[PDB]
This record gives sequence, C-alpha cells and structure tokens, in this order.
Amino acid sequence: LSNERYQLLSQWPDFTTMYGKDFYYRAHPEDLKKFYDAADEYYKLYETVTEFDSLSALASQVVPNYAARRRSTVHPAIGSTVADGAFTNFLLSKQ
Amino acid sequence: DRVLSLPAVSKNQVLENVFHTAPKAPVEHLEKMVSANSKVYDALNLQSKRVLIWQVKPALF
Repeated sequence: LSNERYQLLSQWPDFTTMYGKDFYYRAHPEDLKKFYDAADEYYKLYETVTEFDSLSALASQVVPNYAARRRSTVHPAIGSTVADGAFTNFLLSKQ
Repeated sequence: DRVLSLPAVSKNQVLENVFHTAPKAPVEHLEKMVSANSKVYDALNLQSKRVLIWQVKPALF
C-alpha cells in the first residue's frame, strides 16, 4: 500500500525548477510563500512514505484484533454466511 | 522640513519588501531527497543490511 502512495509522489511536479530568482521576483510575495510551503510539504510527505521501518509496527496494530476474532468459541473459520445457512437447517427442521 | 522631501519608505522597509522570503537553497533538495532515498535503499535493495524482503516475504526453508 505504501507503494501505491509512493507512485503518486512520483508524479509530483518538479518544484525545484522554479527556485530561481527570476521566479522569486516576478511572483506575488504571498504566492511565493505558498510555493515554498508546498515544497516543504512534499518533503514531509515523501520522508514519511519512505519510512518503511515503521510498517512493521503498524502491522502489529492489525494482528491482535484479528487474532481475537479467530479465538471464537464456535470455530476459527466461522462466519455469518455459514452460520446463517446453518440456522436455516436449525429453524426449518422440527424443534 | 527637508526630511519630508526624502523618500518616506525606509531603507528597512525596502530590505524587508525586496528580501521578503528566505530563498530556497540549491542543495536543500539534494540533501533532503538523498536522506529519504537512503531509506529506500535500506529497505528495498537486496544488498542492504536491513532489507525488508525477509520481513515481508518470509523465506521457504
């Protein structure tokens, strides 16, 4: 999933081609501070999508809630479609 | 009142309207993407000392 987000930071326009002083001084002083904030934002997004040593601890936030649903008192592989299909056998037979 | 014939906008107010934003260094794009691609090297290379390939696709032994 991090690869699908890294692929859209791959398609980010090269803002460093507009760092020259012929773009600094032709531009509105507030549209240049927005441009320098949008360049500081890409480095925030890119330095956290390449923090791949953080994915191994995000996987441990998914494991314990999944593993408790598998500790079912009925069966590990039980679900609603089977347990509804086995209520049809239980209800539509005699008592 | 000779001071009222001088330009009323200060030398300070020129230097803060001409030099309004601290300009972006040429090298701050290199040394910020390089430190972030050094994490792309670490996790995803196959020669790194900390690859994620044995953590995400565990080896069949």
